[PDB]
Amino acid sequence: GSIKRFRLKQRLGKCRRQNRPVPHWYRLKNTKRRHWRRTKLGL
Amino acid sequence: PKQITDIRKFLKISRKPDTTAVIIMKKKSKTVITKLKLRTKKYLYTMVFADRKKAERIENSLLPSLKRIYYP
Amino acid sequence: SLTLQKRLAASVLKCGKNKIWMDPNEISEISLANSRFSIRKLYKEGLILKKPQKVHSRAR
Amino acid sequence: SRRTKKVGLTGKYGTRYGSSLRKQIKKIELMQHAKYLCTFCGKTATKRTCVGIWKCKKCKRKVCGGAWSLTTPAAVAAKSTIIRL
Amino acid sequence: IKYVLDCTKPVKDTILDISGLEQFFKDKIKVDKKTNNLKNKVVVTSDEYKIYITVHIPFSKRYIKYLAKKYIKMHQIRDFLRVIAKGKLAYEFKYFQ
RNA sequence: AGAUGGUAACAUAUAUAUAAAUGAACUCCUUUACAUAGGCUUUACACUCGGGGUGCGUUUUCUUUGCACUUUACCUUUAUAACAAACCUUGGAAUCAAUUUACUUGGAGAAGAGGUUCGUUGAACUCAAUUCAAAAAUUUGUUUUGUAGCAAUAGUAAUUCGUAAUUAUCCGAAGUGGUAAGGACUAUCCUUGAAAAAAGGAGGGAACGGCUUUGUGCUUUGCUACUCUUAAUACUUGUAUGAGCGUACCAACAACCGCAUCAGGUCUCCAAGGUUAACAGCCUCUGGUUAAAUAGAAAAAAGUAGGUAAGGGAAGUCGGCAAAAUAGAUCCGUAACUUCGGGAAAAGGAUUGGCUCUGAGGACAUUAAUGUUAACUCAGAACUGAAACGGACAAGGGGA
RNA sequence: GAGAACUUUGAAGACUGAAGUGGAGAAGGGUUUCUUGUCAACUGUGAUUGAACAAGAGUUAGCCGCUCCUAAGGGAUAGCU
RNA sequence: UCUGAUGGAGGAUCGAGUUGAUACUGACGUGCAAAUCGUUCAUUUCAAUCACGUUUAGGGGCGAAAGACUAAUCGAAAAG
Ligand SMILES: [Mg+2]
Ligand SMILES: [Mg+2]
Ligand SMILES: [Mg+2]
Ligand SMILES: [Mg+2]
Ligand SMILES: [Mg+2]
Ligand SMILES: [Mg+2]
Ligand SMILES: [Mg+2]
Ligand SMILES: [Mg+2]
Ligand SMILES: [Mg+2]
Ligand SMILES: [Mg+2]
Ligand SMILES: [Mg+2]
Ligand SMILES: [Mg+2]
Ligand SMILES: [Mg+2]
Ligand SMILES: [Mg+2]
Ligand SMILES: [Mg+2]
Ligand SMILES: [Mg+2]
Ligand SMILES: [Mg+2]
Ligand SMILES: [Mg+2]
Ligand SMILES: [Mg+2]
Ligand SMILES: [Mg+2]
Ligand SMILES: [Mg+2]
Ligand SMILES: [Mg+2]
Ligand SMILES: [Mg+2]
Ligand SMILES: [Mg+2]
Ligand SMILES: [Mg+2]
Ligand SMILES: [Mg+2]
Ligand SMILES: [Mg+2]
Ligand SMILES: [Mg+2]
Ligand SMILES: [Mg+2]
Ligand SMILES: [Zn+2]
Repeated sequence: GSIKRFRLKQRLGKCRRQNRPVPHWYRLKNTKRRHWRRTKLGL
Repeated sequence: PKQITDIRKFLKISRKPDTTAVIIMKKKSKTVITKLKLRTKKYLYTMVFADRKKAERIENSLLPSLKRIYYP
Repeated sequence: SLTLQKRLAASVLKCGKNKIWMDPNEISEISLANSRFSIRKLYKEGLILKKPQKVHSRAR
Repeated sequence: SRRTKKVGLTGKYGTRYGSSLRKQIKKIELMQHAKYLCTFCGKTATKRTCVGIWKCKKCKRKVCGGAWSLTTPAAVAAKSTIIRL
Repeated sequence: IKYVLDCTKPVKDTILDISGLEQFFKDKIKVDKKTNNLKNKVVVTSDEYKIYITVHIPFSKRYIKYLAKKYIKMHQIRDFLRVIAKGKLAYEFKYFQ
C-alpha cells in the first residue's frame, strides 16, 4: 500500500527502471517489458 | 501565546535580551485600540491598551534596538 | 481539453468542478492557463466564474 | 398491580424452559438477588458480585460465601463445630 | 433613524423619476402587516437626487433595497441598474458594469 | 541538616519560564488498565428558528421576500464560572428525612450552613484590565475596552481602484437532539471482562555545607557565604539538537483478487433538508457523474421484467407454486389451550385528508394578580371534497 | 481535428441522493499520480480519449505512523532426546 | 389480597443494514459470473458479526457432524 518497506520500494524502483524501453540509438549498432495491470510482480 | 496586564512586567520583559522583535497593531474598535506584542524566544507576550496616547508612550519607551513590526 | 484547467479552478476556489463556469468565448485564452496563478488571474478577470448554488428554499 | 402470579422473577425467561426448571431458578434467583444482612455494619446491603463473593455497599468489605445464598448450611455447621471446639 | 438612496446616476439620465419612486415607496411600505399605514412611524422626503427614509419602528435597509429592485423591475431598468451600499445608512444606485 | 499556610478536606514558588518544598538502600501502592445492556444528564459538532448586516434570485400579479456569507484552530497547568460526584468543618436527625427518570443514602453522622478536590468543560462568569472616588495595613461603586490571549494581519461574502492596494462586514437572541465524548448511576453473569514498557506517589531514614594547614580516603585545628535550582554563557574533551525508514495515486466506479477495463467479492471513519418511528423508502442541497464491450431506425412473433382485466373464485396444479389480498398509527375488541410466562398485532371491527378553531401539558420574574416567553405532542369540535385521506413510498394474510 | 453519439466547453434535461461512482484511510496494487506530447496495437462500436504508447517530472516530518512495550503466540539459550 | 404508575429484564417480538440462501425449482445457463442477477425470504444484544494477528498440516488437522472443509482440488490436499 501507501506504506512500504524500504527494500520493497527499492525493488519497485528497479522494476520501473527495467520497464523503460530500449534507448533507440542502440538499435543502430524489448521482450521483457511489463504492464502494471496485466502482469503482477508477485512481490 | 501570552497576555500581559502589569505594565511593569511588560517593561521588564522588554528589557530582557531574548526579546528580538516587537509588534504594534492598530484596530478600529466596535476609537483606535492598540496591541503591543513582544516576541521572546519562547513566548509572544501581548498587551491591549485601550488608550491610544498611553500606547504611543509605551512604544516610545521601548528600546530602539528592538526590531519593531508595524503590522497594519 | 480543458480538464486540467477545470481541476485547477476547482481547487483554487474551493468548489467542485461541477461549479466552475468557463466561458465558451475565449476557450483559447483559458486553455493557455496551465498554472494556478493564471487560473486565479482568469477568475479575477471574469473568464472563470463560481456558478450560483442550486437553490434549496426552506419556505414550504 | 402485581403482574405475575406464580412466575415472579423468572418472567424474563417467558414461555421457554421447563416449568420445573424455572421454578428452581426462581428460588435460586431470589437467594441471589436479596440484599443480605452484613455481619459487620448491620445494614442489609451485602449483595452478590461474583460467584462466591458478596460485597457490601456500606463497608466495601468482600465476604466469601455460597454461590446463591451468602451462607450454605454445611458451612454454618462447620463454623459452629469450630466455635464449640 | 435615517436611511438614504443616492439616486443620482440614473436620475440624471432621465430614466429615473424620483417622484414616481417616492409614490411607490409610500405605497409599498408595510407597517406591522399593512401598506396603508406610514403614520408617525415612518417619513419619506426627497431631494432632486436623493430619497430619504426616517424610521421610528424596527426597519430593515434590506427592505428598502428590495423595494428599489421591485421598482426597477416594474420600469424595466433591471439589466442597467443595481442597488449598492455606500455607507451603512446610505444606499446608492450604480450602473451595472 | 532540609520552607510555609489552612480546624480540616487540602493549598502555596505565576522567576521571560510555578524552575526549587534534602532524601540513598530496600519495600508498598497507584496510573498504564479495560465487559455488556439500560436510561438519565452535561458538553460538542450538526441541523434549525427569529433579528440585524452584506450580495445575489424572483417580480403580469403576490412576497418587510428565497438563497448565499456572517468564520475562529491547537496552545496559555489556559484564568475563571457552572455542574455530576467524592471529602472536610459545623450541625444532631421519628411526626423519619434528604432524594433520582430509576434507587440510593443517613448516629460507621442525614438534612441544612459554610467550604476543599477531582472531572467535565475551555472566556462561561463581570473574566481581565482600565476609569476615577471612599475604607484598612488592600476592599467596595461606576465607566470604557477586548471576538481572553492566539486574532486579524488569517478566512468568507462584498465593494472598489489600479495594472497589487484601499475600504466596509464578521453578531445580538433561542430551539431540535441526529452524532460523539464525558459524568454520575443502575442492571446482567456457574461469562466478572489483558499484560508490560513507562511514569508517579508514599513508607523508610543512608549520607551530608565550602576553603586552608598538618599527620597517616580517613582524623585534628582556623575561618564564613554556603546547599539547591532554572535560564544564559564561556571553555576542553570526537564535530554536544532532533537518527532511519514510509509519504504519488488507486481503494474499485476500469488501478486489488476473481485468466479481462469481468453486474462478483474486499476491512474502517466522516454522514445534510424534506416526508417519517426510522441512518427505512421516496424526492432534493453539498460533492460526484450524465458513464457504463456499441449506437440508430422500426415496433411483428417469441422471450424477459412488468402492468391490467367483465362474471366466476383454485373449477388450474403433485401441491394456492406464482400473483393478489393483508399491512402504519389511534381507539375498541381478543378464544381454544397453556409450563399461567404466553397465545396475541389472535380472530374481528372502527377511525385517518385539508382547512378553521377550542382545550390540555412549561420556563422564567415581578409583586395571590401582572408580565416576558418555549418546544412539540396529545384530545375534541366545526366546515370542506365526485365518500377521499398510513391517497405515492412503505407495510403480517388469517384461522381450525 | 483528416474524421466526433461515447474528446473538451457552454446551454438544457437528468441521475447518484449523505448506508453516494462524495470525502479520507487499511489490505492488495506499484508509478496507475502530473505535465507535454500522442495513436502501430490495445482502449470487445468509434475515439482526436485513456489507467495505452513516448519524454520528462513528482512522494520533503522531532510532533502523522512505523521505530519502544507487552498479548495471543513464534524463533531460539541450558539441557535433555 | 387487588389497582395505577414507575422501572427496563429477556440466547423476548418486528425490523433496515450486516450475515446468510427459503421459494420462484424466476432470469442466466457457448452467462456479468467455473454459482451471478432479480423479487421473495431468514438473521440483527448474542451460542451474534467482522477485521487483523495467531495456533493446529495430510492417514494429518480442523468439524454444533454434512464425510463437511483443509487455496475452484477431498470417502485422504497439493507439489515433486
Ligand atoms: Mg502493503
Ligand atoms: Mg488484476
Ligand atoms: Mg482581514
Ligand atoms: Mg495521499
Ligand atoms: Mg492528491
Ligand atoms: Mg469491477
Ligand atoms: Mg491468477
Ligand atoms: Mg464495465
Ligand atoms: Mg377476473
Ligand atoms: Mg369469493
Ligand atoms: Mg383440485
Ligand atoms: Mg384437474
Ligand atoms: Mg407464495
Ligand atoms: Mg466504450
Ligand atoms: Mg433522484
Ligand atoms: Mg433511485
Ligand atoms: Mg472519486
Ligand atoms: Mg492520468
Ligand atoms: Mg475500439
Ligand atoms: Mg495525457
Ligand atoms: Mg506507461
Ligand atoms: Mg505520534
Ligand atoms: Mg526488550
Ligand atoms: Mg508470550
Ligand atoms: Mg521450537
Ligand atoms: Mg439451499
Ligand atoms: Mg432456476
Ligand atoms: Mg438462453
Ligand atoms: Mg453418509
Ligand atoms: Zn458492611
